[PDB]
Amino acid sequence: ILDKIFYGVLDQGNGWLYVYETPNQDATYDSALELVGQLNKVVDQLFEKAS
Amino acid sequence: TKETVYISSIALLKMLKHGRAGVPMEVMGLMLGEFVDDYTVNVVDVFAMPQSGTGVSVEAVDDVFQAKMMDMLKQTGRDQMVVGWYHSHPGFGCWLSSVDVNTQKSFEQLNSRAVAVVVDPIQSVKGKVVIDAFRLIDTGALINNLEPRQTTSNTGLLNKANIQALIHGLNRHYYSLNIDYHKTAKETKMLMNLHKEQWQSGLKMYDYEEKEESNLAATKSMVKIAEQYSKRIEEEKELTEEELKTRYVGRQDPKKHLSETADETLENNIVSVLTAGVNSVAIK
Amino acid sequence: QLPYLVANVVEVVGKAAVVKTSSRQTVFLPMVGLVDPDKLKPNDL
Amino acid sequence: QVFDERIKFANQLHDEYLVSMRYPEDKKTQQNEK
Amino acid sequence: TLEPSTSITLAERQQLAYDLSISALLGDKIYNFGELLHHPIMETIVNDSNYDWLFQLLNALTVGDFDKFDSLIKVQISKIPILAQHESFLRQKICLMTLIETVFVKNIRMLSFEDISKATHLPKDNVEHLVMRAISLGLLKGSIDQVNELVTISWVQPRIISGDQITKMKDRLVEWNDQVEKLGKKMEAR
Amino acid sequence: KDELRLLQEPGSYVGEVIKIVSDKKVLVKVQPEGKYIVDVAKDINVKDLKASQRVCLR
Amino acid sequence: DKTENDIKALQSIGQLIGEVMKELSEEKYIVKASSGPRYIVGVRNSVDRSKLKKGVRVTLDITTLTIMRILPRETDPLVYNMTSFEQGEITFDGIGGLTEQIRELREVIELPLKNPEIFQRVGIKPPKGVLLYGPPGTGKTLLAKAVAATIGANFIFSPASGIVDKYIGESARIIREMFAYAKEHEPCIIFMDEVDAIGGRRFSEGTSADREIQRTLMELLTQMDGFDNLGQTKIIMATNRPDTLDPALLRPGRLDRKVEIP
Amino acid sequence: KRIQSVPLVIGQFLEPIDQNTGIVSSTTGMSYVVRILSTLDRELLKPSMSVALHRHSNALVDILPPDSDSSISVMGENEKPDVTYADVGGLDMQKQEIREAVELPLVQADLYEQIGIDPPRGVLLYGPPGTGKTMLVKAVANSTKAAFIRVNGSEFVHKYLGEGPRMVRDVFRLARENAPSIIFIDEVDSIATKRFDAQTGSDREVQRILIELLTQMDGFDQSTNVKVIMATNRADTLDPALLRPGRLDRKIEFPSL
Amino acid sequence: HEKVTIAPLVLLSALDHYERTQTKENKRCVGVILGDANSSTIRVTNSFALPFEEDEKNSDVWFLDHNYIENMNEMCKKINAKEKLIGWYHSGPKLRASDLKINELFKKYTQNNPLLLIVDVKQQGVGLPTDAYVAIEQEKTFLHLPCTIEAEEAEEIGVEHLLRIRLTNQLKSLKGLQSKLKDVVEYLDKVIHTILGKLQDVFNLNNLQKALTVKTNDELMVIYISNLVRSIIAFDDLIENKIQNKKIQEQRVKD
Repeated sequence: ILDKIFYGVLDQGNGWLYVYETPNQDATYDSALELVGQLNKVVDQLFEKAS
Repeated sequence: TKETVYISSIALLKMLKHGRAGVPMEVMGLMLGEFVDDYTVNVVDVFAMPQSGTGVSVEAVDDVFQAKMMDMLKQTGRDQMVVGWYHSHPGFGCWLSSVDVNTQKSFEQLNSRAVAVVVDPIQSVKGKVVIDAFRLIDTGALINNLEPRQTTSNTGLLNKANIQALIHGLNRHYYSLNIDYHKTAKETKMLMNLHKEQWQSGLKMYDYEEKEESNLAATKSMVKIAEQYSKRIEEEKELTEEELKTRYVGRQDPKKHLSETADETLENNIVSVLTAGVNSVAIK
Repeated sequence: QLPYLVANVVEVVGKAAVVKTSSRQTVFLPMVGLVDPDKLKPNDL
Repeated sequence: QVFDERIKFANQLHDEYLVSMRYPEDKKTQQNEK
Repeated sequence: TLEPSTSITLAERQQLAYDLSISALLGDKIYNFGELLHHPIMETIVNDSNYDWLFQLLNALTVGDFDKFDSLIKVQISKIPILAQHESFLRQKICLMTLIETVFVKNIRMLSFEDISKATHLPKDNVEHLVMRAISLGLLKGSIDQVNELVTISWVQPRIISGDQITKMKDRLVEWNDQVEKLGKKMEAR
Repeated sequence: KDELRLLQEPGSYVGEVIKIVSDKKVLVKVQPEGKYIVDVAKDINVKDLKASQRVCLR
Repeated sequence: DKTENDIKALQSIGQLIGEVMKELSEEKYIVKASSGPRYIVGVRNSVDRSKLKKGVRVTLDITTLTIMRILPRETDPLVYNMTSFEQGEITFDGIGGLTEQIRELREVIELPLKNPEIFQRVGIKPPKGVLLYGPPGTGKTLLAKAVAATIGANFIFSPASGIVDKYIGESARIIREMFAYAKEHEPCIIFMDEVDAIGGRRFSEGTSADREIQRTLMELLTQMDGFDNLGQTKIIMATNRPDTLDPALLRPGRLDRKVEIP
Repeated sequence: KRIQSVPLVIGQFLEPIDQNTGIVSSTTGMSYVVRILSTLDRELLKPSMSVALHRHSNALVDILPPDSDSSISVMGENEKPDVTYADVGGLDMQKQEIREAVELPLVQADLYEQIGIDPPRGVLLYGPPGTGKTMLVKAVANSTKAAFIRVNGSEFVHKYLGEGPRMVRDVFRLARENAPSIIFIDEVDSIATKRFDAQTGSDREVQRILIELLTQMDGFDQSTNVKVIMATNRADTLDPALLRPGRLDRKIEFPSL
Repeated sequence: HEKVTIAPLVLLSALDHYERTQTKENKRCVGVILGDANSSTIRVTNSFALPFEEDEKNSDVWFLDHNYIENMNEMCKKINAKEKLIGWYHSGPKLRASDLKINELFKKYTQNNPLLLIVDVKQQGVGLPTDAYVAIEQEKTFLHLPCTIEAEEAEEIGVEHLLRIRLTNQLKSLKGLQSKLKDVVEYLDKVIHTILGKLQDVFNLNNLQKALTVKTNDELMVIYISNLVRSIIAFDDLIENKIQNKKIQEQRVKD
């Protein structure tokens, strides 16, 4: 499971098992990676060229 | 003086459709109406004419066919005097009709109000709807009734007038082309209810409901991938100039992805909020 | 049309005819009733 | 509930800004330029 | 109903009604035994001499007792189990039409196996197999739940019945007009 | 407004000026066609046109 | 009544004809008109994107520049320079005496064209080319028309004398269109003749006065080993001796079978 | 909608004049001044390329790719070959030499920058065809996900003059814009053979095919926009540019033992 | 069923013929449609009005001339050979013995089923002044067919020269619900079952909806993700104006 071969988790207390899907998430925060890069550079140029 | 033709919404669509078959092929039709000279001019209804071996010509007018139509056009009261003819030709810079030259001279003897209309585009219309007519002045435009008192006349400045090949004399004897369209009370409400920009009606409750929320099968499907498309469009152009100077030689690059992804997002939000906004009352 | 144009038929699919005129322009049109498949041949008017 | 508030938070800086562009531009365009 | 065509005497109308009676006994298609009552069939024939079979089975759907109808008939039609099997589908069918709006005004859809047990004269364990045969024959479309004992169907063949049915039908359309006065008037002010 | 003027373009080819005529009309050689004499514009001098001069012809 | 229908047929409007040079997109194709240079047109109606692709002959609209209908690809006449006939002609009586080689010929030709599962369970790839060589005029014509008669596929005769010329051109366009004809009609088999004239190995497989010879030898190899081969059509060549054929075509993958005509 | 719509024609761009103004050349033989697209200005406008125009109004539409498809000098191209990579054993001697000269410069080439050398622009093959040559190179393009173009020694051979060098330049023009491209050359000794005698008429192209083939290699600097793989069947000595490590790096000789 | 596509030129010319004849409310106008009925979508490429006389007080009084039909059909053969008679239209909201008996009269000259059209000259309510109706027997039963308005390329462009979102769909959707409220009321007083059988069938079409509550919040989740992109639209305008502001402060300096 730690090698990302079989996807699933067990139950030690009751001896049960659970269902675990492969994808853990979607692509959302990735779109913010481009916005944070422009606001940490261009914005610095906005104040310097104006002053 | 001259005559200002006033084609309504009914006559313009009929005279055009008759000449929309083929680029090289030429056809002809007959115009009917009741008016008086001294400006004003109307057209009631039109119908196409059969094509002879000469195509468009003066001998192509069938007096047998024309007499039978005027009897069949009397049932609805649209039968009137002959106000002219309309033809179909590919069009040129001057003398759009490749055959008719002096044929109007024989038309002026029958009716002095008769004109010859030629449709230049032949399904080339870009929305301007430019049609050409003709009237024989014969000897005139010197010490006589003054035509250019009405609208858009005395043209020919330098070498550029209309098509720019006609300049002053236009086709023959400076016929002083004047064309205007009008809409009556019935033509106003009918056209706006049929064709204005695009006709979505009759679906009005499903108009934007079926085209969007019910079309979600594949339209916006996988919105998470649709948002990924807006990411690649922005990341491409935003990467160009981060220094606010001249590097990659561009100007509107930051505004290219701005307007494209703005209308897409505006459509993504309106469709999504109206999914449950219709309120079909599902309950349980 | 009484001034007929000279043309050479390349192929007389079944009801469609392929003719190439002297203008170096080939057109695709279905066969009409005034012509016959044996009447359309090269070296013919 | 937080998502709907953060939509207007971004628009808060929009109305306090676009007005500030034309604010100086009056006296800029009124002066004679070479 | 055809006046000019099919002109027969009075004796042949009851003989044709006998064929109409035995036609609906072995199947539930095209409404039920009460469909021929609205048509001038049962009202045009006598109520005795075993011509009332179509009338007694209409009220037997709400009562839900086979012994009451079996006592008024003979051994000929009571020996075929198809008549007893396909009659239970129509008894629950009335309860199946209650899933939209009948009693509950909140349009809550729930079906308990104990309510249809006394109505269809069938035990609780055989309820799962009764609805299963309905989907196989194409009678009803939907899904069932054995764990929670819940049944949800799309539609069967909604009947021509009236009165309290059409009264509740208008109330559901009021909620459509209520949104015009609630949600509709708010969008007009925007 | 700039679109409507540029929507209909009659087209213009490229030609080379050959010689000038005392009639205020200049000879221009056309590569696909051949030498053809045109009329000079109002902002273009006919005397300033020399041999092998690239100009635009409508 | 037949006269009126013939008069109504004169009012119909025909269109032009062309061939797709390149596929730009699904709704836009780059074509070449027969009345002028290359054009780019659209689609009109009844357009099947599966049967219409780059190279498929189309009916071009003279007015709006659209594709009205769909037609098979034809450039050079395929019924004149190439001999095409329905099934075969010569029966198996004239090829008698070769039955030992005929049964082996049917297993490598007739069987894979009908039931490909024969070699699939064995694991061997079906042979593409089969060389029938012998004395001139002896067994070349008989064995050619007998294969198409017993199998039922059409008889395609493409002599090698109609490719290599001293005239400029006439190299690739014949093999490409021959591959296109066998692609449209699956039940077909291609036959050739006089391969010894278009062959020879030179030395380094270069070209000295070989301009039409080498372009033909290399193109025949790229058709079978390319991305698209003929699975329903087998290539047959007829010559005197295999020594007159390019060793590049003699390698496995192109010519897997050699049958000698005694 | 008025710029493109249904009607479209083929043209060749020549020189611009002003913004949204340029001089082009159509296929009819008559040049006209069209309206350059508002998107194309300078950096996006190529000096000479085949483009798309309007039938009547004559306005610029789109930039067409340098398609090499024609009726003369046709060079075959395979799209997504179905041959499985490493489907034939005994290639460990060759397969080890292929990865470093193919897989590394097309994928791991950033490692060559850490070394300080340019990646190999090609590799030579020596041996009888059919073994690790024909079907093998088609399977290598699968792992690299590159366009596989077939340019042989006996191809583009015709009696016409001038199309030989013209077609080779158009292929490199397309292979320069598209990085994932591979060009395999079978029987290179056909092209490598030079002129030892005067052929008088109709053969001028023996030397002409070496001009453009060596211009894309020795003409410019060392960079790989395409994989040029040559294969030698049997040759004694042919080395116009071929031997020495000027551009080509590895020479693969198929063991005969 | 089938479909019907009527060009706007047919309906525009059909209304003016009602005015040309000066027909009052006591009479109605009848005309013939021309087109191609062979396909599944019936299209009307031509029409002409007929001098139809009728008495409103007597359903047995009607006047239909068949001689004008034979002559007009022969005249159209020299105009367009692809145009044939696919049926006949008529005016007025009411369907009476005059319009039902003449349906078989045009059937003699019409190969396929004549297409019936009720033309509203006053254009009362919603859209579609003319509805598509087909004749079928089980008593005459007229079934409604979908009526779409579609024209040619130059036809739609030519009309635009003559005349040269969210709230729109909501206001049009509420009018449909109000028309249904009056639909059940007007039908209830008429009986005191066939239409109600189809209505009660489509009414049923949170046991299974317990997991269907999340899908409402899933779309609202993307809306905020879209608003994040929508905010970026104005975040560049926030940067775009400072691109000017740096040049704005360099103006007074040069003056």
